[PDB]
Amino acid sequence: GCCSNPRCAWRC
Repeated sequence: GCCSNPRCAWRC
């Protein structure tokens, strides 16, 4: 996904 990467905390 993207929250699966710590650069995407804000939204997934």
